[PDB]
Amino acid sequence: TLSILVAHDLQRVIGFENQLPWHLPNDLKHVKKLSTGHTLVMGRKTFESIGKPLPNRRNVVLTSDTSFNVEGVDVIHSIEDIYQLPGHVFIFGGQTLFEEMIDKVDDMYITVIEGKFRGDTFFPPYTFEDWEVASSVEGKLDEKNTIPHTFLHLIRKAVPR
Ligand SMILES: NC(=O)c1ccc[n+]([C@@H]2O[C@H](COP(=O)([O-])OP(=O)(O)OC[C@H]3O[C@@H](n4cnc5c(N)ncnc54)[C@H](OP(=O)(O)O)[C@@H]3O)[C@@H](O)[C@H]2O)c1
Ligand SMILES: CCC[C@H]1c2ccccc2C=NN1C(=O)/C=C/c1cc(Cc2cnc(N)nc2N)cc(OC)c1OC
Repeated sequence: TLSILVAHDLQRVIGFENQLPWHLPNDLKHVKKLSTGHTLVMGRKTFESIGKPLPNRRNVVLTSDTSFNVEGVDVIHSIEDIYQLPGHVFIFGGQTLFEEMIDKVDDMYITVIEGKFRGDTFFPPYTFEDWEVASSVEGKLDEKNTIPHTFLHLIRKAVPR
């Protein structure tokens, strides 16, 4: 399976100055739960932002840098390399990867952050006309998680007739 994994706000902002614009621990727990034991594919900037590989799953970084070498990270140099990756693969970001992959993935795990943040990077537009809502679950609010948010699992609709 090839899936997108992303958090975007009401205007599809996903990032600002190479960081997530929001502080929302529950979404990172969501990410952890979904991707543990599987594979993350991310652009070089997204990797450098996180700073190191995330434990207990395969970290794959897409970059044109042939000198790129990071312990615990596997490197690829073209989109076509993604399709050779075994198992469940999650497109992890950032803007560039999402734009390149949104027309190619089976499904998307989207956390909608129900707010409006200042951003400099965005998820591509999409329409629910193309995507079935396999599930929609409101995130729980509390002390450490103060921004309303919704976990969507979207599956690409088949065009029939
Ligand atoms: N909210 C979310 O869910 C979420 C998801 C992840 C990241 N973010 C964010 O997204 C932002 C950054 O996105 P971004 O687009 O600027 O950077 P990015 O997608 O993370 O990575 C950019 C880079 O990946 C490369 N790359 C992409 N396609 C390639 C290809 N076909 N062949 C070879 N290399 C390729 C390049 O590396 P080289 O330049 O080294 O060649 C490139 O400059 C940040 O602000 C960050 O916080 C948010
Ligand atoms: C609960 C522990 C948190 C932790 C972790 C620890 C150990 C093992 C696995 C993981 C799983 N990922 N974890 C992270 O800190 C990742 C954070 C992160 C992520 C994303 C991507 C992302 C963000 N959000 C969404 N929905 N899609 C996404 N694709 C982007 C980031 O910066 C730009 C991140 O850094 C803040």
